[PDB]
Amino acid sequence: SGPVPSRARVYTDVNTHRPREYWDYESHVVEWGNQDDYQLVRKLGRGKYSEVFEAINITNNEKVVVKILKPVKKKKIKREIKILENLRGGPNIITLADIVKDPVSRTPALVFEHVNNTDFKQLYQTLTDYDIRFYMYEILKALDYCHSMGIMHRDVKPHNVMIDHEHRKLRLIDWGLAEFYHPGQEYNVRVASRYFKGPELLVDYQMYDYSLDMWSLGCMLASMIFRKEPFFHGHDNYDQLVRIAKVLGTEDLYDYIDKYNIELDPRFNDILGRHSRKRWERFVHSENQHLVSPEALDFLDKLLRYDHQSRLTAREAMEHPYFYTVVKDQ
Ligand SMILES: Cc1cnc(Cl)c2c1[nH]c1c3ccc(O)cc3ccc12
Repeated sequence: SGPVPSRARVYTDVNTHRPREYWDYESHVVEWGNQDDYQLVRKLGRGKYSEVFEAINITNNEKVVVKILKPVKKKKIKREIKILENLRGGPNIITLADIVKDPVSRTPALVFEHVNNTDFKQLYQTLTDYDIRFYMYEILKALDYCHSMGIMHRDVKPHNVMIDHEHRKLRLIDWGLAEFYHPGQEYNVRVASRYFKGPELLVDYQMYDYSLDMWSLGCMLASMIFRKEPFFHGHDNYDQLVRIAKVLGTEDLYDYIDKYNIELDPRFNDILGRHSRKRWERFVHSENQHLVSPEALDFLDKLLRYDHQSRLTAREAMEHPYFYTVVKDQ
């Protein structure tokens, strides 16, 4: 008598038709390379799950990136590895170049191709209207590819899109939260970063799919065209849904949760309020108007839907008039 089930409207059964080995990552046997090939140069960052270093492959003198892991849910290791191997060579997907055992941590270190990135806080202040469209199309190539392979990223955000602006090149990175989509499976709602979490996550609906990534992409688009970082600025996961409802309105939120027979956390009773849907022109002003067009707003509107089933798919998104002005290569 609980929630109504949901299925992806595209690529629904891709994994069910595959051999066990494609998606059964627990059974994957890791192929190890030689750690002596790599010399660490510069620490680039630390997450809760890993440390990331710039390095050099001493054999070819080529720059490289080393991610040294250590989870508590150790099955994440084989999941990330199998996903990266499955997706290797896809459009705009970061390439896993090697897997080595780190002598100090005694855990797997993932070795990736290098990308000469510019800081998004810096880059998202320079992007022209043309450049926003161009780079959005490139991200879509990556998302359609992984969705078609039966994989959802689940952590789409500006930090995970590495851009070499000089060569106009883009890579979707950090597949540590990525998962195989199986119809009917319930998933953990504690994925994605706060500002990019889809309404399905925020209302604790577990039977979600590829469409989660399209919400996240919509948040990125809104932040770029409106020059507002982040677009939905929640203090916590609960306030995050309130911020969304202040733009999309509460009546469509209740319509969404009623469709799937979901009950909001009663915590919302005294914080959600009653809000109308805003027209997107509300967010336009003299400083962002050169980035806004009727095409931009229409495309945005079709990504940022409460109902995960109603959002544009990656392939449909690439069909949108927003991308008509973009020169396609080649
Ligand atoms: C924080 C973090 C987590 N996971 C990955 Cl795969 C990466 C990451 N930073 C990077 C990178 C940073 C710079 C780069 O040129 C390439 C990268 C390639 C992959 C990852």
